[PDB]
Amino acid sequence: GSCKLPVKKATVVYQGERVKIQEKFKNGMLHGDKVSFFCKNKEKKCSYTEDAQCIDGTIEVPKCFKEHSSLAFWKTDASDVKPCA
Repeated sequence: GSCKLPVKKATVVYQGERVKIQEKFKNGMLHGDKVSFFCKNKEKKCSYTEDAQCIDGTIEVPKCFKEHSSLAFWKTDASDVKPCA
């Protein structure tokens, strides 16, 4: 079974490449599909990835994920921050 987009906007890693999930999966994800979302470590100010997989028509987004806000122009999206070591 197939999953609907779990979020509105996010850059994720799909098969090694960064894509906008809303663009690359504009028509849903297929079973087995796997992406990595980006989350922030706000103490070390670096980003880390958390994988999420479409399993029987459901894809659970990691709890640390935060949706992009166009209004928050002073905030850096997790994907744009230096990666955690």
